[PDB]
Amino acid sequence: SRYKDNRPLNILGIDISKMELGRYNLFEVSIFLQGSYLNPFDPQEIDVEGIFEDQYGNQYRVPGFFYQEYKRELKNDYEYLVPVGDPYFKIRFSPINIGSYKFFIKVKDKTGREVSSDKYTIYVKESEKPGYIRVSEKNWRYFKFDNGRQFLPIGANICWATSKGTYDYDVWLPKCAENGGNYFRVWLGPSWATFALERESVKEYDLKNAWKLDYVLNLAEKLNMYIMFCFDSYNELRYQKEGAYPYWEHTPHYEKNGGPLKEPKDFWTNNEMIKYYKNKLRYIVARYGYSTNVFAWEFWNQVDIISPTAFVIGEVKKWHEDMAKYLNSIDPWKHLITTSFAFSPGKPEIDSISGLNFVQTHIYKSNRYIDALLSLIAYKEKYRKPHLVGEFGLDAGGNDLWVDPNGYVIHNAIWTTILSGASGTAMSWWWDNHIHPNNLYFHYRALADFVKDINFLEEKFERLTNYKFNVYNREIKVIGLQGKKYILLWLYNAKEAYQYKKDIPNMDSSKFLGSIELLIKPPIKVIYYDTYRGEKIKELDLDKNVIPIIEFERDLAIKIELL
Repeated sequence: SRYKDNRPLNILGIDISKMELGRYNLFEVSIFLQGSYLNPFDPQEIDVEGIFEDQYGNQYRVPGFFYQEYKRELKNDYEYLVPVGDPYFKIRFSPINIGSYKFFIKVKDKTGREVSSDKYTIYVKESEKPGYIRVSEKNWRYFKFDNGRQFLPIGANICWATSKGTYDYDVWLPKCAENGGNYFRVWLGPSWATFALERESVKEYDLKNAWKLDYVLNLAEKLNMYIMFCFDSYNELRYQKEGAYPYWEHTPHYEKNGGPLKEPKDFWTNNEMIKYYKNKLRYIVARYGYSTNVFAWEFWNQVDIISPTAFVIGEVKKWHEDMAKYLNSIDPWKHLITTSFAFSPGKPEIDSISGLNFVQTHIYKSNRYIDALLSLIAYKEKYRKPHLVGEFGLDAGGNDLWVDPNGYVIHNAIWTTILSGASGTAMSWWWDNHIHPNNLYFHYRALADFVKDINFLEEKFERLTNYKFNVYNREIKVIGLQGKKYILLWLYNAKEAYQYKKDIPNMDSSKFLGSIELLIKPPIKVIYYDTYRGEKIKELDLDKNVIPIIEFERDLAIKIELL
């Protein structure tokens, strides 16, 4: 209990960030106090709250959180954080309505004593921010912002940094954002992770790592990127002898390391662990919940491959139901909630829970992965909620980077997923050793420029069917969406799409390869699109349902507009 206090509860100071701000922007209160508490991360020891009310009478109860300021520096190849000042408490709020708000601070400590502040008034003006990310009510396959515009996630996993820490995100995030990226995922466990909150303990949270997460979230805010926060990874509950990057023996949850658990199975039902996990969720909501740049709360990375001694499907299901209910109940902004599985088909008993707002797939497969992605997307339509292919790669032991230095595998997956009805792109691994050094961002820019001007929420898109190729010299296949106004096609050569040795491909718009006839009524306009240069190649008006296919090397995109 390094942060204990033993004085009569009193507020000693309050600082307010701004008195006027824009819709969905951060309003931050700093509270200096003394009191009696052993653990500032435990609301039973000290409970700080901000009570906000808009001019319509809506009220928000925002938990406060313990904070230490740091100043970052680089010591050669590692980030080092110098503490600045004493730690204190903060409230972070975001107004969803414009107009006036009133608020006050309340504090209670373990003695039962309570103190509070006077009431303060702030004023909120309109802003450009679209709001929080929600499931679309118009098409359950997709996400929207509160303002009704679509959110199509385009990005990759960017889950931790090197020892350079936040300085790596300074490099990776602007490059992603300038190439159409609006999404990434970070890990808040296991204890070695850049943003690990449970670093030394499951009862108290790491203020340096939390500060790094603030920094990265603030950078996302500047770049219009949206983050999935993964709270825990399976490694925490996997024994050394089980392999697959196990970490039980080193995790703070284990009794050997000061935690409450004798074995990982007890994580789901141990009363002390559940209490501390709820405190962690409260801390996460308090510190990050204000942010519209939090796309989703993800409980687990690959919960199915915790130790087999610990995976009890009914208990894991009940825990997800109960924690989703708790997290929603305390999150004033009701961010989306999900969880993930290593097994590509997932676990229906958990994926079907109403408290999980969207489902995911992880898949690492080297052979015929285009067909595997299409099959999994078709299958998970049964859930009638969005589907994110949250991890994707070859099954090559991490050698994707030397088998496919040009990123054709990523290329194939992002086109396949977004034109098959997934909520966004397949999310690659290998951000640090492949995507960045091989400069693969151009693949995402080309795809973003092809999709961004169509409202997917309103096209009534369906996986393409009812087509017939007429092609003689080759084996061409298609992944397609058919909508009320647009038909989006991705064509690929089955004999070239899975070979990765050659340089970037061309196309010849003066030469005819074959045709594809579709069940659509002319007249139509056809745009042919180079998926590597991200450029329109040719445009053609037609009064039949027969689309000529121009010569191309590897793959080609076609945008058809019904007139």
